[PDB]
Amino acid sequence: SDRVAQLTIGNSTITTQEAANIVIAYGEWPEYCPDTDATAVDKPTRPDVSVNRFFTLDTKSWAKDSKGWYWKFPDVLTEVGVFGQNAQFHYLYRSGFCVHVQCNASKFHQGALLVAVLPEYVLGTIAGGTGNENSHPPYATTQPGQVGAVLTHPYVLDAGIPLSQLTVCPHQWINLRTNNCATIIVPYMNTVPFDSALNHCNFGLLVIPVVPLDFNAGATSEIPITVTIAPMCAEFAGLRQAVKQ
Amino acid sequence: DPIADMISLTALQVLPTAANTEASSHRLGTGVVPALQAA
Repeated sequence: SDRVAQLTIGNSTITTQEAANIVIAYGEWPEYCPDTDATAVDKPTRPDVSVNRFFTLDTKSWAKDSKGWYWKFPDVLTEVGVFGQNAQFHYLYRSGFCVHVQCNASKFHQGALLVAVLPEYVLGTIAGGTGNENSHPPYATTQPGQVGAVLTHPYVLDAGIPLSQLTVCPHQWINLRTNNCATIIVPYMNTVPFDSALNHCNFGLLVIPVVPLDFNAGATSEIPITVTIAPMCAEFAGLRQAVKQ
Repeated sequence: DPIADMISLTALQVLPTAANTEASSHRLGTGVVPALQAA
C-alpha cells in the first residue's frame, strides 16, 4: 500500500512492486501558467496526451566503480517524439516532469543510489588542474542530450559544491535491499513564466552511487539503471519554423 | 427680434497599468476587416 504503485499518463503505464513512496518536489504539483503570471500574449498550444506521456531514455550500466551520471531538462527530450517537435517549432516552453529512475537487483546484491533533482545545475571545470586556466564546459557537457553524461568528481558534483548536501534537494534513494525505483514529480521552476527549451535547462537529474554496488562472484553482474520521464502540463508559445539550437 | 442672424472629442483617463489582453479565437467572415487601415 506504499511499496506497490502505478503511474498512468497518456498511452503509457509504469508499474512497480517495490517503491518507497513518491516525492512531490517542494510540495507543489505541476500546473499550466495562470493569466496573472503570464506575459506572452499569444494563445499557447497544449498538446496534452501526445507530449505528456512517459519516454524511456537509454540505459546505463552500474559498475562497482561508477562515478555517477546526470541529465538536463528539457534537453533530454528536445529531440524525441512530438514533445521534441513542439520544443523545436516554438520559441517558448514550460512544463513539469515525472521522473522515474529504475534499478533492480537481487536480495543478495547491495548498494545505494542517490537520485536527486538540482534546479539550475551549472557545471564547472577543474580550471586546468592548477586553477590558473579559466576554461569552460563544452556544449556536449552542459547539454549531453538524451544519452546523459558521467560525473568526473561526484564528491563536488563537478561544480564545487558538496554531494553530502544534495539531499537538501528533492530526492529519493534507491537502496537495493529496500526499493527498486525512485519517483520525483517536479513542477516548473524559473524566474520567468516561459522559456526557451533549447537555451535553458531548468534543472538536472543526478543519479549517484553513494554506496558502491557489490555482490559475490557468480551473481548477475549486469545491473542496469533506466530513466523514464514524462512531461506534465507542457505548454508552448511563439510558433515559427523548427530550430534545433 | 428684428434681425435673426444675430443669435473637444478627447478626455483624460487614469491608466495606472498597461492594457490587459483578452483571449480571442478565430474570426472567419466578410464585411469586417480590422487589419485594413487608411493611414
